[PDB]
Amino acid sequence: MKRNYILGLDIGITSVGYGIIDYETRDVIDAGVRLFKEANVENNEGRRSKRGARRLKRRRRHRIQRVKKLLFDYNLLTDHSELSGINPYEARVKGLSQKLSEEEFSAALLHLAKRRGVHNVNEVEEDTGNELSTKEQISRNSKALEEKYVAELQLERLKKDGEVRGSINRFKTSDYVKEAKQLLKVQKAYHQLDQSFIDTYIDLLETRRTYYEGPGEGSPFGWKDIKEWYEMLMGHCTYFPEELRSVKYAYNADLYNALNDLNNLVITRDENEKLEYYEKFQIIENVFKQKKKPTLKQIAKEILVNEEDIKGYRVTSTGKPEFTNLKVYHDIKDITARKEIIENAELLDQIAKILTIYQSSEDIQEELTNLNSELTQEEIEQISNLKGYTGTHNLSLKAINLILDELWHTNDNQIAIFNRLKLVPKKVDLSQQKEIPTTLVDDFILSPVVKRSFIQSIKVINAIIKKYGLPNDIIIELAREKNSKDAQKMINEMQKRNRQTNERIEEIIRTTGKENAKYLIEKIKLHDMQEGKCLYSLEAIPLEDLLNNPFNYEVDHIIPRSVSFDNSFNNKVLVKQEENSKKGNRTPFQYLSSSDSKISYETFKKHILNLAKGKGRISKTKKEYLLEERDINRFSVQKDFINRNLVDTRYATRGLMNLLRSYFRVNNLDVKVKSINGGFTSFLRRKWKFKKERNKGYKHHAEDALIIANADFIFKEWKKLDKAKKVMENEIETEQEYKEIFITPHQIKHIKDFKDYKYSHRVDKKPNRELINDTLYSTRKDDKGNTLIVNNLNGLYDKDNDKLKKLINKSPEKLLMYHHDPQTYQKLKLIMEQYGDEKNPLYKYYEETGNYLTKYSKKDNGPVIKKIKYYGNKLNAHLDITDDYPNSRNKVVKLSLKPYRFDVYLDNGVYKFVTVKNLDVIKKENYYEVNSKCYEEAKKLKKISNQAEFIASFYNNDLIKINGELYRVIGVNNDLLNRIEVNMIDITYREYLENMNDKRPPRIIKTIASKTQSIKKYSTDILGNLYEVKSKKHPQIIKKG
Amino acid sequence: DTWIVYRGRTADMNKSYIAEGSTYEEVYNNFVDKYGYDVLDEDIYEIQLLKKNGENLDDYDVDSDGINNYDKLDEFRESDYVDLEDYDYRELFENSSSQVYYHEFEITHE
RNA sequence: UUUCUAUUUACGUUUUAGUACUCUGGAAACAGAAUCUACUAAAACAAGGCAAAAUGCCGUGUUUAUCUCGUCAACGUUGGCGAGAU
Repeated sequence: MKRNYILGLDIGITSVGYGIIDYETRDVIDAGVRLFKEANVENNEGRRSKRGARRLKRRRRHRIQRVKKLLFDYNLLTDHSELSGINPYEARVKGLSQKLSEEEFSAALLHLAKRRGVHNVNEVEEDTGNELSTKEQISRNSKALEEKYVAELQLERLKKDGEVRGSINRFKTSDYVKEAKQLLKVQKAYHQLDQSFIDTYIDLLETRRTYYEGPGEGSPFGWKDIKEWYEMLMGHCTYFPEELRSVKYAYNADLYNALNDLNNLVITRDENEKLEYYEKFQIIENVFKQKKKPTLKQIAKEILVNEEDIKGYRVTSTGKPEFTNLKVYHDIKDITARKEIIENAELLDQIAKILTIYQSSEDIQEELTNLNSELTQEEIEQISNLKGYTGTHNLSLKAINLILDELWHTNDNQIAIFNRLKLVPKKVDLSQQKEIPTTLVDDFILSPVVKRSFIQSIKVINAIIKKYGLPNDIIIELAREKNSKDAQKMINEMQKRNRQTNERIEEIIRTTGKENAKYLIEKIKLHDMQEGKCLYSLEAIPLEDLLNNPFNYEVDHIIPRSVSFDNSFNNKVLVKQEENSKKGNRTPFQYLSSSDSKISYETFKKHILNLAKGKGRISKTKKEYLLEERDINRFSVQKDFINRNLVDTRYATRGLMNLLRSYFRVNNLDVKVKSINGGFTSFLRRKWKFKKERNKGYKHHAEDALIIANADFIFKEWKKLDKAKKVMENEIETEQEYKEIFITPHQIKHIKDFKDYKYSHRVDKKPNRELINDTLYSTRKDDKGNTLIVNNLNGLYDKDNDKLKKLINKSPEKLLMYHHDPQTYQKLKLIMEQYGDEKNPLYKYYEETGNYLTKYSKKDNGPVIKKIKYYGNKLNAHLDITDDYPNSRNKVVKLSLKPYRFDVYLDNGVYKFVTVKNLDVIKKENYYEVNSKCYEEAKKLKKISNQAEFIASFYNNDLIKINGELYRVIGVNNDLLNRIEVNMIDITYREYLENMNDKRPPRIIKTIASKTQSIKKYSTDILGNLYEVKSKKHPQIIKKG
Repeated sequence: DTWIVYRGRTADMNKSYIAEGSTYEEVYNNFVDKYGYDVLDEDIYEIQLLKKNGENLDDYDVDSDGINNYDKLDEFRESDYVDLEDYDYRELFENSSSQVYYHEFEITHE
């Protein structure tokens, strides 16, 4: 119904937790968490790389087919002719002279066509695992091909080295074209050829689709012409719809980023701390046009002030000050320095766009040539070889100019410019839409994990709005981890840091001889960081007195928590009780200025600066907090502290906040949405003592969310921070007041006691997900009549691979060699026995004899042996593709048929199920339909009668209820044995085992074949309500897809 | 301290699977979480455990699907098995060719 | 903040065919046998679905409770629409 409530979100990487809090009574209407499999860039890299292959294979087959059709036209190739025996390499060399028979000629042309070779030498996109780069390989081949054509080099390699294929046969298309025309000029004198045929064949040989032409007609991933190419590569700007987004390395956008940094810088001087228009122009010109990489010292020298007074700039990971440089402008000045080029913003922009979109240098030089500029021909050739310009989607140029104008005139930053101008996304009209539209999340450039999390969170918001009405306030937390590969790296690093601190504590314990260190960890961490020096009075502090008299020292906060909002060790220090009492709720600047301190401010600053550099014991923010000369009473300074410590600033959170604010503003809904920093929720978890454990399952992602919502209620019951809310949703107090405001654990036990934490998982009905694992294992037939898969041993000569050894000693009869070729087994065995001590006897044999294990021969002319094949295991499930490979004496199979869904039937009182495998979902146009014949065959294979009643059909993650215990299906394990796989709904089983320290295997596998009293289907909405689902009486055949 | 990164390419060298962790055991645990449990050959962890304890694989009906006699496997699990030694999770990854045909492990010490 | 696409090369897993290998009959021409180990050509490379001599085109990613009402669309079931319920 209509109930005022605060909504809180915990937007993780693999979950989105939601919580509802009563506006009045701190109550909890409903909590929960939506789940989803972690999005990964890899999968999409999968579909794309494969698509890229299918296309290469299709183009190769089409070129072969077109050449074959062309040669039918001239009667050179006919169906009766046999091309089986002709050798391609020997025919190309002969035909470079003499004459070729009609067959040999056909073989040779078809042969060059199958392999044209690369065209743009650097165009290749591949790793250097082959140990020879593509460009170096072509360079060596060209150095070898001065007087010899391609065929000659390949034939010479086959006769001398014995091989042609491999990584040595990477060539360039020009040599192939030269060979083709050279052979054709000779062979046209004997056969009926015309210049039209010659041109057609050469075209077919060197033809290729440029990166700006795309696929042909009718493709969903294509474009009609090059204007549409710009539109697709750039996209329409969300801020101004009709204008297209510009490139990022372009000069105007470089100026915008650089001006952001310049505006952010704070310089302690008699003038304003923020630089004004004229000196901003002076600094930008001098620094960013005379020096390639700007540094802070250069700025300090040009404004002739102390570098010590400059604060508030981005820093690299290594601590070096970072300033974004006009890379394109300096790159221009490197080659040419004329005035006519460097002071033309439009020319520099167009140059940048061309370099960024046009990968090939030949296209770049042509496009600058078509641009009627002052560039000269000699300069264009040099400029065309510029690199590193690789950013495609960036704020539109028309908006960039508007932001740059405001930046030049005023000292503001981008966020407040956006708020002032009230720039609103216009790609989708927010007025007409009934609910928040998930389309807008596509445009902001966010990693796929964050995109999926945002879409799920928006759907959760839509569901909650539809259920409990309009939310008075929404609080959104995006979690710190970008992706899982970072959650582990961070957890590992934190574990290592925890271990080093534990080691310091243990070393102290032995020397001290007391257990006081057990509760003194916070102070002892501070002591060595301050090197036993009271930062407020410089007096030396012995480490022993800290343990003996812990009350003589206290953990004071550098900045009052009423404004700093920071509770990290960076904002903590060990000080004399008298020092802390005298300091009060103020800043160290005015206190060291005051006579209370027994040291002067300048000496304090000198000690702090030298200490910060030495031993890396003072963090970057710690010295800024210590040396914060600006008065905290100023509204701008309190706002700055709130933003750096309480308001998230990462692009992702901002974009989501801006989208939600725009949606609520357009529809005129009085909904305040606000963000919370990642460390703030950790602190509020610590001070309310809710951190008992992190393995209670997924309910953790819910509980944190609840706390997030509670933050709102503690930002409106107290007027002292109320203004701060107005800052964060768009007096000065001591630390005990801060503790009174936040520590108070009243009505927070509700989070401890709430047990009805609804959970939900994302069903994955998508068809065509994957079909068969790809490794076309061959098979053989053994004596007992079975069929065995023949896995192949590879990399035998490598130092660490000992498989051959283990197999030889344990089971020789498994190597195919044992029976089909015995002598060679004898040679391998004699080698294994003599050098058996080494992990890899073959490597040790190579290290002393320098010969690979050759096949046994009477003349010792045998070939090398690099792959030995062996019988492996028996065959149970297989997609037999033997029909594709013609006349195959032995079967060819693929394994691991990935199941799509399974349907449960109740026949004669017993429950069975038929597995609709993904291979049985054929695709016709838009609809995806279950192959009726294969489905019927599978149904009959399970011994299912025709009157069997239909109960349900389960996809992935649909909730099942077997004998009364709810579970979520992951997929059927083995269909023949009637085994399905379920992981518990609340906590992943792997965790359920650790909270009991059991060692049972990690995947619950349950059996539906018999003794299964009930198999019902339960389903859960995005929020998480559990509603038993009564399904239809015929299994679904057509999914719209 | 050591970081081991598993780069596994599918047979065509086209689709690439990559996981990383502190001890090889961590590599297997991440690869079965991030890229699913059937990317490696079916039932490889069990097959290696049975082989290390010393049981005859044929009795349990080893198949491409792997242990097919679940009843007996459960009995072996009941007996105190001898656990894997974190030097054989490498073997678990290099004896699977169903999808990850080419497996190359890089070990960084720092 | 770094996603989404685009073109291309070499490889690579597999079968068949050929040339080497191994073996037997055997003076062997060769006949075979074995299909093991190397090359070499051609073919297939997620099941398949369109299209129709085209510098041809889709198929492993995003979006997903279920049931329902009606509305509309594809085509009876799916949509999509909306409005509910569970």
